Formats: sequence, C-alpha cells, structure tokens
Amino acid sequence: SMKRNYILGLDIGITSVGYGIIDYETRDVIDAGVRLFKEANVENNEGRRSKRGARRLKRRRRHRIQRVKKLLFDYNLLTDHSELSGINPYEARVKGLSQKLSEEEFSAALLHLAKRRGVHNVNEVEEDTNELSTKEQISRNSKALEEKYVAELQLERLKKDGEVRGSINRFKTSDYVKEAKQLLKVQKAYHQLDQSFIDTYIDLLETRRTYYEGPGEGSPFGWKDIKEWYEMLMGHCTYFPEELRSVKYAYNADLYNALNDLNNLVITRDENEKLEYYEKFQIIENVFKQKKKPTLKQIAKEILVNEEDIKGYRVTSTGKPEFTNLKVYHDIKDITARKEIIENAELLDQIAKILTIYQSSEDIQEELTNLNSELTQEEIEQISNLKGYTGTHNLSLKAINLILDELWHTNDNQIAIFNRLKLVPKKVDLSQQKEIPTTLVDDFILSPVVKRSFIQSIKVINAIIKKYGLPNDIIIELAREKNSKDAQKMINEMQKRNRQTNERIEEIIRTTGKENAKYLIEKIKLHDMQEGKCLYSLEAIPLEDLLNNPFNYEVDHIIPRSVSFDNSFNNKVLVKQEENSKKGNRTPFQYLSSSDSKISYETFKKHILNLAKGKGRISKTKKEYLLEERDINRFSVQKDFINRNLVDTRYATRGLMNLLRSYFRVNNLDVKVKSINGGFTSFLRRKWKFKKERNKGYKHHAEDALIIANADFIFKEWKKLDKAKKVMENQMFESMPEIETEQEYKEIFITPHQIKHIKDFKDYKYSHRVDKKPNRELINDTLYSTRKDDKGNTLIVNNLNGLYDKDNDKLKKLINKSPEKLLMYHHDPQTYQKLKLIMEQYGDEKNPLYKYYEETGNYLTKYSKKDNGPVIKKIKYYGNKLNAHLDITDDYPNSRNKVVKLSLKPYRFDVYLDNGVYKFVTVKNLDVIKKENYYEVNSKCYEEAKKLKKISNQAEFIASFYNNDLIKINGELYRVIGVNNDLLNRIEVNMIDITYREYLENMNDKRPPRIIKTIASKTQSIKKYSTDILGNLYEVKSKKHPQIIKKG
Amino acid sequence: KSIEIKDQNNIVLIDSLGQFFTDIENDNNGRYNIDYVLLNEVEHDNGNTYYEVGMYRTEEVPFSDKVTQDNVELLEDKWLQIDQQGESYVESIFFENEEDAREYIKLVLKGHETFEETAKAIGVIK
RNA sequence: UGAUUUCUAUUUACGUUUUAGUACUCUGGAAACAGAAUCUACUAAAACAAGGCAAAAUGCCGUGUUUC
Repeated sequence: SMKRNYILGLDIGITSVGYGIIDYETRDVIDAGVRLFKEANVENNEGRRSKRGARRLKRRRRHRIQRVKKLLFDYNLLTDHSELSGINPYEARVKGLSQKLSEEEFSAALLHLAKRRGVHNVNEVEEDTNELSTKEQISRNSKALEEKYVAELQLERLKKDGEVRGSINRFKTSDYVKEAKQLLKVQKAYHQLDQSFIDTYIDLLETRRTYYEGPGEGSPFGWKDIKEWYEMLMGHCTYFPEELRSVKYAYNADLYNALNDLNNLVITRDENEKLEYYEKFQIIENVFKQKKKPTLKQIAKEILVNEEDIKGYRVTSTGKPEFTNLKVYHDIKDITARKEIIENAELLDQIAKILTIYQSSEDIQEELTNLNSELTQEEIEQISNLKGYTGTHNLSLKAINLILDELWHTNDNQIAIFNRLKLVPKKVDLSQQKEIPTTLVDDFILSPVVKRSFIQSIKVINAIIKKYGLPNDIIIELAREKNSKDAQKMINEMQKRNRQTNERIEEIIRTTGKENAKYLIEKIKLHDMQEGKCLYSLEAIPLEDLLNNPFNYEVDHIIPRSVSFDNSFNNKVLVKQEENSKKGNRTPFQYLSSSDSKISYETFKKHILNLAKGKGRISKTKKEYLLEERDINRFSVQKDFINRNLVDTRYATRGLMNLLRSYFRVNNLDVKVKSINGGFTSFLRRKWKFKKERNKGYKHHAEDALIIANADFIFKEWKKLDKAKKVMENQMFESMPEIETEQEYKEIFITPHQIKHIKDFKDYKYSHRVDKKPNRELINDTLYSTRKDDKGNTLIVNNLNGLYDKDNDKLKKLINKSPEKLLMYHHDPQTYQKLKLIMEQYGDEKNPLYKYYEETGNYLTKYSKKDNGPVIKKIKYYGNKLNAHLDITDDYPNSRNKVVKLSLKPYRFDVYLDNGVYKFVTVKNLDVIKKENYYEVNSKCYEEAKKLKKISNQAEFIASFYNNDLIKINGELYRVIGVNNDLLNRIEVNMIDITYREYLENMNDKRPPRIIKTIASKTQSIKKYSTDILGNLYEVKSKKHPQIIKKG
Repeated sequence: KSIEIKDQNNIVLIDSLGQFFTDIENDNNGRYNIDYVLLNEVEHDNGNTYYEVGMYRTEEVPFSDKVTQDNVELLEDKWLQIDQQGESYVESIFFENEEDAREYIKLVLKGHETFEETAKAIGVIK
C-alpha cells in the first residue's frame, strides 16, 4: 500500500502471530491482523524418524537373510527344487553339531540362525524393558549357556515349556557365532565347503552397521567418511560458520557458565560489590575445582564474607543456591588428579568431545589413545566407562573462548556480553539479503513450536515491510507457555490459586461479617504474607482496621517503579500510609538509612530475613528487592532493572532479537527493535481495562499486538523514558529528565491513550496456513483381518489382550452384553462355556479372570478332554462392518480372509460443476505417488473416483480445496477442514475469525461444534478465496483443470 | 430397533441436531479409540425427511499421558484433530421420529453429549 | 500480579496378519486313517504405512520442516 511512518507490534504465540500497525505520529491504528497455524509438535518428526529406523532394521534383516540365501545357492546347498517347509530349525541346528545334516535342513539351520543373530552391543538397543532388560537377559542366558549351545537350550525350552520365542529369547551374537562355527566345522566334513564359505557366513551372521558408519550409499541421511559424520553430528556455529559447535559438557563450556554465575553475584562488602579477576580465579581454583557441586557457603568462605551478603544467584526449587559444576573436570579428577591432565583445558575439551560423540567403550578408548597425549593406558581404560555426556552446545569453542575473555576481565554476564559485542550471524550473508532470512531459525536449538512461530513472525514482518515500507519501531512479545500442555498447566494453577483466594476471602467475610474483604484482596493477601506487620515500621496491622479503614494502609512499591518498572506482587508491601508517604521515591535501604525513618535498617533486615526463611511468605525476588542496598540512581542499577522487568531475556527471544537487529544493522536500516517483558504488558492491559476473558475469537492476538505497539509509542513520547527506550532497543545511552514519583509513573503508563480507539477497531484480518503437503500419513497402523458373516457383510476382527489384568473389565462387559461377538462363541462353544462359568463365579469382580488366576494359579485354557489345552492369551471378537478401507490381502497369498487397513487419510477435494449441480471428488493421500522429482495424482485412481461420483467428462472443474483454504458456499466464507463423508458429499468447514465451538459457547448453544455441509443440487454457489500471510483477501482466479503434478 | 431400511447415499443433510460419545477405549499403548455418533435431520432424494443416527469410530488417537480431569480436554482436542484428518464413517441407521432416534442413542447405544461425561461414565477418569 | 534440545546414527527381542505343519474341538471308523470347524496355542516362512529405486550390495527412499 502507501508507505507509512508506523510502529509494528508483534505478539508471537504458539499457534498465532498477531500484528498491529499504528501510525508513529498520530497514534491511530493503521492495521491489525493475525496469522494462524497449527502448533508444531516434536512427536510428528519423532514418529517419522522412529518408523524410518524400523523400516531400515526390517530391510537389513531381510537383506541379510537373502545374502545367506545367495551364499547357499553359490555352494549348491540350495537349488530351485529345495524344500524346507517341514524342517524344524532347532532340531536340525543341534543335530548338525554332532552329525551330517540334509542339505535342506543344513540350509534351514543356517537361515534360521541368520534371521535371529543376537546383540552386538546393548548400547545399540534403545529399549523399554518384557520387564527385564536385554542386558540382564543376556547375562542370564550366557550363565545358562556355560555347557550348552544356543540351539540346545532353545530346543530343551521347546520340548519342556513348549515355547522358544519371547522375552527370554534374547541372546548375544557371540553365542550364535560359537554355535554356528561349531556347526560349520562339523558339516564341512560332509559337504563340499570352503574356508571362504565359513568366513563369509560368520561375517554375514555377526556384521552390522555402526553408529558412525550410517546408511549406505545414496542416502540423504548418510555421510562420506568419519569427518563428515562428525561435522554433520555437530553442526556449524552461527557466528563463525566454518567452526563446529562445541559439545555441551566441554570443560570450557562449564567454566563459561561458572564465570557467568560468578559475574552475576552482588556481594555486600566494603570492597567492590563485584568479584574481581583475581577473586574469580581464586574461587574457580579453590571452590569450583575442589567441590563437585559448589555451594554458597564455600564461595562465601573463600572471599571471607557471610552468606547473607551475597546476592544474585540462581536457585533450585528447594530454594538452595545453584552454581555451575565442572562436570568433566571432576570426572577426570576422580580417575587422575595429575596436573598434566585436569589442568589442560583443551585436553579436557577433547576428552568431553570423545565421551559425547562416541557410543562405545572400545571406540572411546581407541580415540583417546589416538590423542597422542599424556594420559596413561589405565587412565584411558577408566575414562572409557563414564556416563552422562550428551548434547551439543549453542556456540563453537572459538566463540566460547572469545566470550571467556570477556567473562574473566569484565563483570558482564553472557547476555550483557552478547548485547555489547553484537555478533552477526554469518551462515547466511545478511549483506545480500533482500528480506529477513527464515533459514537461520532452522539452526537454532529451540523447541519446534517456537521455531515455527518464529519463522511465521519473520515472514509476517517481511510482508508488513513490503506492504507499508520499513517500520520506525518494532516491538515484540513472545508467549510464556512453551506448548499447549504448559498452557493447560498454567490455567490449572491459576484456577487453583483463584479458588484458594476466594475461599480465604469468603471465610474472612464469614468470620468478620463484612463484605469489604471482597474489594481488598490485594491488601489482604499482602497482610497474610507479612503476618499482619507493616514491614517499614514493624507495627501490627490489625485485620479489623484494614477491613474497616483500608486507607490507613497503603500498598508501597519496594523499589520505585520509575526505576524498577515492576508492577508484580514481588515489588509490593502493605505498609502504614505514613510510612509510604515518608518513604517517597526511595528504597527501604535508603529510607531506613535516613532521618525520616522510625526504625533502623538492620532491624528491618533481620525481620525480613527471618520472615523469608519461614514457609515461603517472602519470594526471593521480594527479599532481594527489600535488601537492595545499591544506589538506584546509578545508571548500571537502572539498566539491570530495565533488563529484568522490561526486556524478555529468554534464549529464544534473544536469538530472534539478535537475528533481526543484525539484519537491520548490516543493511544500514534504521529500524529500532525491542522485545517487551510480558508482565509489563499484562499490567498495561489490565490498567487500560481490557476484559479478563478472551471469548471473541482470534482478534485478541491482534489486539495484544496493538497494545504493545501502543506501549512502544509511550517509550518514544517522553524523554524521561529515554534510558528505558535505549536499553530495550539495545542502544548505548549517552541534565536528563526522569520520572520522579509513582504518581508520575501512573500518569505515564496508566493513562488510557487511544485505548477506546483500539477497542473500536473492526477491520481485523486473518490468515490461516493452508496445508498442501503430499506424502503425509496415508493409512492407520493397525493391521486387521476380516470375516464374512451370514448376511454377506464384512466384519472387522478385533483382539482382546490383558485378559488377566486387574482393571480390564472389557471381556466381562462383552460377555454380559454381546456374547455372540466372540469368535469362540460360534467356533468353540465349550471353551466359551468354561469362560462364562469363570465370569459368573467372580461376577462381582471387575475382571473375573484376574481373580480366577490369583485364586487358582490357572489361566483360561482351551477346552480339553485330557486337560492338555493351550493357555488362552488373547480373544478374537467381531468389530464393526467394513466400510472404505485399504485392501492389503495380496501381501498374504492364498489368504482365506481379506486383510485390511482403515481410515484412508484424505489429501484434498476437487469441486466440479456438472450440468448445474456441484459435485466433488476426494483426492486421497494414497492417490498421490512420488515420481522421481514431483508428486503426481494417479490418473487411474482419479478417474475411478470421478466415475464413482458420476462426474461428467464435460463437467467444468471449479476448484481444489486443501486444509484451511477459503471456501465460499452460498455466499458465506468459511475455511476448509476437510472431507467429512465422501459418500454423502459432506465436507467440514469452520469460521475464520473464531472457532465454531466458542461461537456456540458465547450464545450458550449446545449444537454440535462442527460445521458439516452437503454439496449437491441444493448448492447455489461455490467459490475459492485465499489470503496472504497478513490476511488480505483475494478470490482465486483460474486453473481450468486440476493440479496433477505437485512440487512437494 | 425402530429403524427403517433405505437407499442412503443420495441423502442431503438438513440440520445437525446432536453429537454423542458412546465409548472411549484405551488401547494400552499411547493411543485411544473414540466411538461417537451423530444425530441429524436429513432429506432423502425422494423427498421424505428422516432422522439419521450415524456412527463413527476414530482409531489410534495418540495420548501418552495419564488422563485426569485436568487432562481430558487435551485428549478431546487430539481426538478432534485426528478425526478431522482421517476417515471414520461406519454406518447410518434412520428413524422416522426424532424421539425414536434419541431413544436409540440414549439407551441402546449409551451415548453422552460430552466427552468428559463419557470419560467419567465409562471409567477413563473419576 | 507472583526461564534453550532442535536435527540425526546403529541394533535386539517383541507385536499384528497370512500360509503350512502340529496340538486342541467335532463326526465317521475295529484299525489304518479320513473328513468337518479355523475357534485357542506352539514352530517355521513371509508382509507390516500405499509403494518406488537398485541389482550380490555391512545397498537406498517413502508419516518431518516449508505451504506465500
């Protein structure tokens, strides 16, 4: 459109990106909208990777079997006339250790050994235990194989217990190799074999790929050699692209985190409040290198101060001070304390890398020795058996050391060092980028949710820049929840605490008799936390006086909001009105160090400390607020407070900010970017009197955007906010004005400038992300067999498992309601009568089979005259009638029953206009097949489905609709969900500005929250519309014919 | 049953009346099978209007966490998104009266109009 | 009101299904045996997203991202 001078506010959520465009000088709302998308989930790619690995495992098993087959055909032990059907492999395998085998049974034995060949290394199996680990089972079996071969033990298991297969069939490759080579040394005297034959077969039997070899030639997941393996496993640094990322637990990474911890400490003492170079070195050498997990006590003893004088440390949830521990340093020190080893930082880095990227004790030993270092062989032996080394660092070791210098020689932490250095991502040349690149987000070590939302926000920014020109200011806020589960967690906790506060208010009203407590919840809660004490005078605050004359007491802000910018409970105390009046724009340390106070500062400090110790009535934030002894007139302290309460310093936010600011820096574009703390925006949204409930659609996401945009406006209008404005923008700040009182603060921030105008905005736009991706899940996992009943229908057969589980009442329900659905009901009535007897005997039990097993020790056995019937473990029964399905019966030749899979997943639907009536044909995921560069709709299946819908050859192709495409039915615009019932020509749609569920809820409508529509003779008009990423509508123009070739 | 046997594929949907749930089954892996049913008013191609009770079964709805009162909402959400992306039509049986079809779904099918209702009534939760 | 884990490798024993054999059930028979049923179980051999490559090979791909 027409270029504008504007502020751009961005609200980045887990499923939405709201944008707000406000005029920079007139504060008028230029535009607003939301980009909507589905929440990413790591489980999608997780299942993809797991199924790819399983397919690889099955393929390699089959290939090993076929290679053994080829070897057998080579030595003429297998011909095209060999028959091995009746051969029992266990009997043949044990017989071949003592006698000649038939060529047929010899081949069968070798093949059966090749199919199941045991474990090489337990580290290769990522397992969930049948409840006894594979390592333990191998221990048991090898102890049981002290005088036997695997085949002999398996054969006696078969002859005694009747089973060989299951949990206890886990051996290791060594035992199989022993049995196989003894079998071969026996059979070579009767069959014309080679030593090459024996070597080739044993190799085929025991060989498999390593973690560092990877897939074979031609794989997009593979690598050429070990160097490419390492480089693909690690990745490249964002700022130094030819450097590889460090491992997570390298020594220098732990030292970097430890120096970050030390630079964050604020020590109350006569000397420098910050630890100095010599002091940090002394603490690292004498505490961090002597104690595995350093404590605040040890650090305080090192610098000869007390624990209460040290502030600004990380904390556990038990409230204990937390400090970085040098993992590899103490891991190697416990094996060798030699100065030549543990005091060699690069050597410890190499040891950590080798422990991380190598997954075998033997490979670890070899790669440690290959380091021509001063480590002894026994030291390497001991080191090879270490555990806990996983993960890759964000930075390369080069950047780690570059920042280690700044950590040693300054008191800045990692965030401040990165803000001052302003490193530029160099993996993509931001110099030659015509817009903000989205590929840098793929590098970040981030949750896929935040990754997707960051990419979406970058593209929204690009589109807004293309539409309205370069913005003046960009202000961004990222959602606090990491996913939907975290959102539900926070909702539950907030409902819980609201319930508890309501209970306390209600029983206060019951005990005291006055409803005044209903409007004093904040003062009452502060009274509770302080145990009825005014924390500035330590006098008693009678609950009756507070409830009767609440203005005798005031909520004072501990650190003045003109510097702290903190509006939360952590910066509030219920004090006497006179104390708050006399305190002014000061801190408790300044007010109680003064003539105006009534008590000392040390009395107050002692009280605050003992009050914080007990029952968590003080938060750590509140305690470090009350005992803030620094001069808040110092610019460093003000910068710290702005960075804490006004800026979002989470790693993901910092990475996105760095990317944006770098792109603008490199291209010499003057766009000031800041990321606001969400607590401040919550405060602003509340004081501006926005409703607590968000029940009118996606527009809220855009609303928030405008809100923070409005906030940005404030920070540009007043010079007394300049410092904050320049800290949020990460700009170096140069008789400056300043907010001097809290009333001035409230005048600046609470005043509802243009808030009604924001609430009156009605031209919101919405963009829903369309999904056209082919080759998604094509069919369900479950493999079903079917029967044909008397009436000619096809029923699906379900299995019932866990028959003897304490809580499984499904078989009891089935027997009591519909016994005829069981297959044994019709085909084995005597076993069913046994089962019904057992069910009625313990009918008052939830699972009668469970109690039967516990009382008798017997399972349900198949009916027998001689009581030799087999144990019944699962029961087949009739399910539903077979509707649309995928027939896979051809994979099972001569199968008497049809083998099916269910729920053909749809891809799209194509709408045609046929002699005045609207029809549509459903394109399924199974109908799209990849051909060598591009996905193609199979024309045979497509014409089949067209004919099934009676679509003419002269029918006019109207459009094709994927998920979230905009459809216009009878003049009403919806978004497409998908095909609901292909046979009934029923599609599913939803509203654009709000979900149909909440639309019905607002009107208290109980209708089904799904919009299902029929497309038939009654349909008058069908159109297709689409939007850009900003939600700007346009009708889809063309395509006389449907798309058959897809890019992918 | 008081059903009527018809030709069923040329039937136009007039008004979606109700959506009930009959069974929420745990497959004892991270997945669930949700059986539900729809009550619609429908007009046959011949002109007569019936009330359609259409049964659907959404299988392999992945949910790994143990479901509570604080959790069943997310299971319902995942069931909905799995059902929207797949094929779950089983069959449809028709009635002449809305009261008769409602009685069918009420007693012979044991259907609740709330996912939470069905979860507690079948024992998935409290 | 009250702070990064993405991407990716290797493998074992299971699990579902079909076929064959055996066991279990039923019928006939003196027996040798043969049928009926395909329910329950063991063993082996196969298939396990539809499928596509590739040709003796520790062979490769197929449910992710992005969808303007």
